[PDB]
Amino acid sequence: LDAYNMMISAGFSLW
Amino acid sequence: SMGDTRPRFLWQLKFECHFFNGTERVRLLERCIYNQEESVRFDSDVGEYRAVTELGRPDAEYWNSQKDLLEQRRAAVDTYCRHNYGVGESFTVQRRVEPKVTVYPSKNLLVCSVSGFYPGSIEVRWFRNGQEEKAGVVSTGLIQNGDWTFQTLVMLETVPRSGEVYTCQVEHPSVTSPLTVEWRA
Amino acid sequence: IKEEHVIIQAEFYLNPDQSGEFMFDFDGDEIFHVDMAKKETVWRLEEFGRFASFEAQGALANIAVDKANLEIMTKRSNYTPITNVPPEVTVLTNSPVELREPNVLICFIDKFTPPVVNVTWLRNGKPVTTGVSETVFLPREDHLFRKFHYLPFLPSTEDVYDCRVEHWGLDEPLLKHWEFDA
Repeated sequence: LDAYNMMISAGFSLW
Repeated sequence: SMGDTRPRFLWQLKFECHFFNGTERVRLLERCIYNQEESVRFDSDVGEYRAVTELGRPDAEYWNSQKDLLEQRRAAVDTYCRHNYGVGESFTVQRRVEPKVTVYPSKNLLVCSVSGFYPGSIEVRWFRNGQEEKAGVVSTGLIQNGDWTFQTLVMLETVPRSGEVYTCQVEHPSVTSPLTVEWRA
Repeated sequence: IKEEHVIIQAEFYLNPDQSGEFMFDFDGDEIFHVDMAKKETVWRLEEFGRFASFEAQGALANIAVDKANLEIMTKRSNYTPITNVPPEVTVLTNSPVELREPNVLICFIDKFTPPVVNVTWLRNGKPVTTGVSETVFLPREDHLFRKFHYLPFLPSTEDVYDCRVEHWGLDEPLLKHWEFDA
């Protein structure tokens, strides 16, 4: 079956 | 535990794919929300992140310094939005569920109940001896049941007279001809 | 200009509860969510799982990033906590009620945040602890939440119902009453 794709969260800068 | 009054801190991330005329026009909005305030977003009509509040300014600056992230976001109207549109097209966009229509008196008020339909676009009209009635019509509005069906009540205030026939007519994409229910009193 | 459909991937992380959520929405209806305990995809309609797939592992990885981001953002805001917004509650039924014909009571809880709520069905005052379905927290454009709870039942004039809702934004438990007016 075809899969839904997902957007990946973008990490903040630690500093 | 009882007496839990500790402060709460909420972070929400939303990726919204907006589709206009099929997939001909597509817009991606990536939204970052702290508590109840959106702080930074990526809008595909812009092509870079923008601070929505001052507290999102660091992230917009940092993310806009990343060529990989930006290129991935800029491509996402195709690789994510259009992709997922096609994945679910047959059982979402093209989902059609026919309503069940019943008519019953409320205790001067005739109720047309239209139950269990999908999608939400529907026309529900009242007729008295074939003449459409508009002035005395009131509705619940469109009710989303949460289970991929809708319902509505469309009610007609009337002074029924013997021999009159009232008809509730429903037009909906699930049927090729209108559904009709009569009430004769 | 004419917006036909919207698909939303909505996720959240909440501290100090350590609660997360990951779901997809199509035109206001949930397509699926990831159960965070069982760590699996849960399709809103079971048959969707015969038509498409989704890999829940990537959802869980997003939740890890969301938790880290939340902690950074909490520090950056000088630990500004969320303002409670209390729910508004509506009780309805799946279809017009008929004596002893099976139906469903629907408790719709709307316009609230944070996404933590206690919802109890009461029949003649007594909690109905079993048989209740419930959705995850559904997103709103104002970034509040909504939620559905469902109770299959046999309508009777012998039985009154209350949907009892607790939330930090409420001064007392909110009770929405429902009776069968035969």
